[PDB]
Amino acid sequence: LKCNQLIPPFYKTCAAGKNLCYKMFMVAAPKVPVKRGCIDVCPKSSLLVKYVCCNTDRCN
Repeated sequence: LKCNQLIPPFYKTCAAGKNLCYKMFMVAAPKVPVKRGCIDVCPKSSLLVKYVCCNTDRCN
């Protein structure tokens, strides 16, 4: 799996174990992403942090 990330080259091949891509948002600023990359499990969202995860190359 390959996921998009904020730092160049803007994408990265996930190590074994990480089969999900994710994007993290901070409330009162959804338009702007805070973190993007590979992950093992989709973190639970809260009132202050939101997570969106997908499982195909560069889907995040």
